[PDB]
Amino acid sequence: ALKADFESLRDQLQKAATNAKFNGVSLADGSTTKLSFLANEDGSNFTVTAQTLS
Amino acid sequence: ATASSLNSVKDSLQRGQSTIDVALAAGDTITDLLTKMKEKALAASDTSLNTASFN
Repeated sequence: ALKADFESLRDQLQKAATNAKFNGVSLADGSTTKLSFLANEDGSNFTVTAQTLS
Repeated sequence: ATASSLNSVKDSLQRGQSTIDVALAAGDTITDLLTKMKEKALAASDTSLNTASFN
């Protein structure tokens, strides 16, 4: 019984990691290494490194 | 005859000022579209947008 609940929690964990995304992009599912948001009018970026939770 | 001839010079100067006024009236909208184009490009540079926003 403990083994079955452990497997069910690991599957729910992978599902919740898959669903962590906003308008097709994410910093949690591991689909990308980083997202470069704007920092100034010249186009310099403010990098935010992705932190995979899968 | 010289004083009479000067009137054509004044007419040419006024015509040139009118032409430059038309060019500035076009330059207003050209600068505005250039500013909006820089806005669209600077927004498109972001990698967090999905493909539909970029399109």
